[PDB]
Amino acid sequence: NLYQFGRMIWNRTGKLPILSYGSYGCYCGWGGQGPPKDATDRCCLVHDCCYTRVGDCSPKMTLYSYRFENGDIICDNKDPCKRAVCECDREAAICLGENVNTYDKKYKSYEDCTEEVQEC
Ligand SMILES: [Ca+2]
Repeated sequence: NLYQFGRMIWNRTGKLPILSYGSYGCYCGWGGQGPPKDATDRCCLVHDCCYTRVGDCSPKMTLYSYRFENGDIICDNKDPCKRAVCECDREAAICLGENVNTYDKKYKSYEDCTEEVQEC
């Protein structure tokens, strides 16, 4: 579910999940189109594409099992659905943490999201 994803993002980036990424770039908020404004934004793109492939399961509500192991986030689910959903949030969380350095709050105020549907 979104709460767990939120926890992850906070652990990796150290920022309040929704008020720093809730409306960032063209893909972090809800929906999404146009070119990624930046690395962080690109992270949110990939996550979106990740969610589409995970149709069967309910990406935003699916409760999965995840644990920390020496700092690392590990998805330990036997259910292919809950596991896949977990990996989608894990990946995103780590991608946002590796680009927190180029995070610019100006991307939640200024956005140029064209009509082109990106590559998944
Ligand atoms: Ca989105």
